[PDB]
Amino acid sequence: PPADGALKRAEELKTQANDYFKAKDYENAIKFYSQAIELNPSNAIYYGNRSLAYLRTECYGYALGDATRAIELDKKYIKGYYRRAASNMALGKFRAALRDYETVVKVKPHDKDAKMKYQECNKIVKQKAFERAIAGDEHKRSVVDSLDIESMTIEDEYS
Amino acid sequence: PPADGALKRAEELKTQANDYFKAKDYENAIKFYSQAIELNPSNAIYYGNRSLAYLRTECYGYALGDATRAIELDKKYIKGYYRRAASNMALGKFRAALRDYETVVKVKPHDKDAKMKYQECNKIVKQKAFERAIAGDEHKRSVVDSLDIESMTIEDEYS
Amino acid sequence: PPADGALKRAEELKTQANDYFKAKDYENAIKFYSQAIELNPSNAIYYGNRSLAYLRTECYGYALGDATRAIELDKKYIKGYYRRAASNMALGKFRAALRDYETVVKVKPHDKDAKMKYQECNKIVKQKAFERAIAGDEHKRSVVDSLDIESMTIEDEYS
Amino acid sequence: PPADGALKRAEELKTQANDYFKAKDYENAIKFYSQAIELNPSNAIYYGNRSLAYLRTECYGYALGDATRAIELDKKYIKGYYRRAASNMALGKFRAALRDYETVVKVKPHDKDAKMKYQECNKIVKQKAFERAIAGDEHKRSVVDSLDIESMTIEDEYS
Repeated sequence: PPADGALKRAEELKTQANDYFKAKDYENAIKFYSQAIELNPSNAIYYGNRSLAYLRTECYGYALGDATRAIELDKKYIKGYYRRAASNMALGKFRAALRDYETVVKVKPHDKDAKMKYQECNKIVKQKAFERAIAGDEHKRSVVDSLDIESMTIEDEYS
Repeated sequence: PPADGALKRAEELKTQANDYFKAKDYENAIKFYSQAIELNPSNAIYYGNRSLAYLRTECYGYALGDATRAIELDKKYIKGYYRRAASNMALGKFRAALRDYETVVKVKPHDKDAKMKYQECNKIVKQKAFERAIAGDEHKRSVVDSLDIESMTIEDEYS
Repeated sequence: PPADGALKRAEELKTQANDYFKAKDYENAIKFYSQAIELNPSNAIYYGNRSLAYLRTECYGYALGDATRAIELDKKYIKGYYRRAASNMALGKFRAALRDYETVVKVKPHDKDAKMKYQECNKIVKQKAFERAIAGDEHKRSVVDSLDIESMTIEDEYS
Repeated sequence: PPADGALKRAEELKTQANDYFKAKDYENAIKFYSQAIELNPSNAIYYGNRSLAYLRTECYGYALGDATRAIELDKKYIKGYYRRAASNMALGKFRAALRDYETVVKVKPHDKDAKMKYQECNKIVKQKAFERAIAGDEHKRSVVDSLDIESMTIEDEYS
């Protein structure tokens, strides 16, 4: 389950796919990670790989799907968390991504790598709140400048 | 309380101030609404007027203060609500202003005036959420374009 | 391309899938829309259907991918726009969804249906800005209440 | 300008006010900082003090006005920047306040005090973006849970 035969042929197709991947032929790499998945539908690495192949051809919905599956299959396959983080950044969901970089930083406490990624990301989350504030600042200046104070009137009636 | 004498002189100074106001001499209009206030410290109209005099010389903190006082004194002096709305727009607190335009629209249901102001304002509240979204959209496009997918790696280890 | 033979068998598998779909067997419906896609990889309806099958089993990344493909294949297959809108709502990207409901409302101007969907959506976009404002209001009240004004000091030095 | 006489009496009234301030009698402290201001209208400390007296009685618009004036009069009277920061926090304009705490931190680089205030504030700016995100997260969960996927339909027409 699969027979040792589906397991061995799935491992060949995966290699075939890798070749195609390293040679920039994504269409074929995706085609072959898929066959390997048909035969060994529970191998997290295949999904991790195909997810990346999907990130390289800008298919962010597919990559996210493949990334979540990898994590459903092996809760402790780190790259699944990197593939999902990458898919969510591409989809613009930066805080969802930060959640995954955090997870990795927690299990690889001294991996300078994890730290770097999570930093880049927390940064991008803060620059977003930044660009938004400025725009709100820029807009306020324009409203205030356009305020019709001149047409306002003093109470010209007894008091 | 005040003596009929403080009441009558307060009404003269108020007029003196109005003159100065209509003649664009804000420094003096403020000087005289103040004297009228010293003598009749509970007249809402004086505060309403001085608030406006403060909006005309860009003193938004003073105008807001004078506007809140007018409303503390006569809960149903409409202009106090317009002075406070105007002060909060200038201070960039658009939703606080909208709250006041709403109040006026509720008591003057058919005053096309109230409707117009409240419309301008709800609009400015929506344009703000707009400019902010765009900026967030613009920033996302730039993050996604800069995402280092190329340095990501396929699992090059047995699986 | 495909041979009339792949075209006819793809249309059977699609039906097989539909059966499985209407009988709530999503795992099998997905399995069969896929075979139909292997044989007729350019049929937008198959993708539209599989996308929905993906929305029903909560696989929002896959559904979005299948929805974008349907739109790449037939720019004027409306449901593709509904599948993509639905996938983006589920993914929390409400404004991206609104963009698609708008497109449909523009080509089906009198379809009360299009209007209804786009209304639900513009509403959800406005309720989001709402819940966010309140939370910001609630937080401000708490900061202001906690402000240490009492420890502030008057200038106790000559002036 | 003023005559040495207005200068000396203004300094007495200021003291009178301080007494009233330290004895929690704000109404009178405000009354006397005002007289001192009438006689020496250009003394920044009087404004700084009255601003605080205004923060203590919750008159945030007046305090902000008095704080800006103090800064117009003596660009390097630090407390003016603390009074304005305090008025803007109370008014909910946290980032405007942060701007002032930054200014002070820049001229008093080693004043642990400046650092502490600016920290409290940058924190409050970040907790606000926080409470807002959560609310947006909470709302998304509810939309997604309410999404009518069940009424969606597979294409039941030839393809």
